[PDB]
Amino acid sequence: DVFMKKLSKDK
Repeated sequence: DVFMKKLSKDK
């Protein structure tokens, strides 16, 4: 998963 994906995952 991309950074933008992880960004949503971290939320």
